[PDB]
Amino acid sequence: QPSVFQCKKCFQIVGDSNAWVISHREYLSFTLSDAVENSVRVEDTFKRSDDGLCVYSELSCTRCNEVIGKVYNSTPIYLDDIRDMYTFSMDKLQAYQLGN
Amino acid sequence: QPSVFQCKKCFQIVGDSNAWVISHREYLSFTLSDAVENSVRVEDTFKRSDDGLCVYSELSCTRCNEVIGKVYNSTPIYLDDIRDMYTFSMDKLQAYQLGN
Ligand SMILES: [Zn+2]
Ligand SMILES: [Zn+2]
Repeated sequence: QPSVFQCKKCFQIVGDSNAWVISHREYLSFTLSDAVENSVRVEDTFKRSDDGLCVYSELSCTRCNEVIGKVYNSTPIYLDDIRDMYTFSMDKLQAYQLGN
Repeated sequence: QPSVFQCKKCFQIVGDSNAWVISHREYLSFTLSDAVENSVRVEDTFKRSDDGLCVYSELSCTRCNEVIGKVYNSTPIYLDDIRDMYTFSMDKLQAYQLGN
């Protein structure tokens, strides 16, 4: 049964499992191939990762302007699958699993 | 593909399809056999239907106190399928269909 993902603050649906790619328990994050277009804004600034191998732009929630994850623009070879995809911080989102 | 239903005001998920019973095109409403536990509050007043064949109590969104529908407590025999069941007003809700 699929889950839907929401901003924790305002409760805007950012996207669902189904468009899921991969999770990183190390990073405390998960990555979707797709997101709700109006719910999410990728910011117009490139920031250094902490490591700092990667380059990303923040994605903010459209409703409450929380920084809820990252779009990774440049990556090493091993982090290619999260590149140009929607990476959400677990800390910032909640999941609703459907019934039945 | 399933949908998920939220209050229009606060974005609280009140329930998903799958727990759906029936829809009425005439009155802008639909009916679910289930709702999210603390999502919804059924009020302490018995009100007459518009006809008024039925008796209902209002259901309110827990977070924002919007009247988003009705729990029909008493019905004629043909409207038994919606009795003791969660009837949401379409006007007060919004749907999110899952992708893929
Ligand atoms: Zn938000
Ligand atoms: Zn609400």
